[PDB]
Amino acid sequence: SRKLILFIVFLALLLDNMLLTVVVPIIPSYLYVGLLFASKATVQLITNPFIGLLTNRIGYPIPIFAGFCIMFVSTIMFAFSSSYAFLLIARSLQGIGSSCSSVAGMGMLASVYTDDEERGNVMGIALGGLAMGVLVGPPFGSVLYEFVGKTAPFLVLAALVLLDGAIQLFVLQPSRVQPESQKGTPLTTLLKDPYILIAAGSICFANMGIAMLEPALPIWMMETMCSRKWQLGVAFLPASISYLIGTNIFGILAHKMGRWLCALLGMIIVGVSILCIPFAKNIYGLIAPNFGVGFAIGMVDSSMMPIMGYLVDLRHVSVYGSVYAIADVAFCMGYAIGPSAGGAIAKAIGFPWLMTIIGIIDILFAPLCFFLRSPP
Ligand SMILES: C[n+]1ccc(-c2ccccc2)cc1
Repeated sequence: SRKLILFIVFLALLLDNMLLTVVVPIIPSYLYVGLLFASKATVQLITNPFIGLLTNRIGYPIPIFAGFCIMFVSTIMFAFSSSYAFLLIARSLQGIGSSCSSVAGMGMLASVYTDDEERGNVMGIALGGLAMGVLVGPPFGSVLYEFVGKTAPFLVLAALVLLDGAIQLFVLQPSRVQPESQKGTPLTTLLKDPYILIAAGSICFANMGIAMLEPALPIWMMETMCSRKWQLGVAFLPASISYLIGTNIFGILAHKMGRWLCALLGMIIVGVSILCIPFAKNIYGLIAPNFGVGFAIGMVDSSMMPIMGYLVDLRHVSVYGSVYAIADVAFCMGYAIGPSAGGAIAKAIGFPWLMTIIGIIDILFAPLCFFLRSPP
């Protein structure tokens, strides 16, 4: 019964992303900044190779259990810490624990579900845990912040974090270090492969699109359309709901459609949607492009996550910690320098021109995905 491992990875991703999306609106309010926001992604980017090597020395369960212990301490510190230095330390600890959870859980899903289609299906659900977490983070945080108090959301998360830990002690039960069998291809060998580079680049550019869109779209809104406070929250809501739907459907569906074709169509759709965003004049005109952006990024992510495991299964040694380190690096590159570069370029040349540049880059990189098809 490997469904318990799937449940634990689903819950770990869900709770990690709930914490990630809950800490966002509260802290500026609690403190009343870019380095604090980017510290999690930077630390995760730095420690991804080390976790990729460590899971090959001691196994997956011990790094996964430590992810809960660091997550529990990070959650407890988040509840009581009121200093910027301690918030930064907690954020970086969350980065280390999220690196452990992401890399080791994706590796254990890939090593437990070795089927090519079941792997896509179960990473569809697991990434759907991430989508559900990003969906219900802000609402849960806001309601429990208004009703009970500032530290109430952190304590409830801490209770389920402990409960995930009890199942983790019951079945993961990592009493002792057990070494893996075979040595993975060095990271340098992995980084010379052009197709792994193309897959990572597609993930990086598609995700950097949304990473620079999400904090810069309201900046355009308050100056052009003068939207009210709730409209900003509801404007990006179709993106999140469509990301949930796209992840859950396309984890199942992209194998039949074709992962290369699904990625290419997602790249074109996100490029055209980003190109059409500057033409919109009101929220009803933004419902369709945001839905398309989220839908297409769901296609791309749910099609390129299993392809990273497929690439090493085809070309290299089948150890997944180190290649999912690269896959997570692709995300962290977009999510680390995203807001800063987006703001800088928007101030320099303009927001519509920035989005046109993103669309052109996406559209021109889309033909590169043609090489990802299987030779037969
Ligand atoms: C890794 N990853 C995190 C978040 C998203 C996301 C998707 C839609 C809306 C907001 C965030 C996508 C991928």
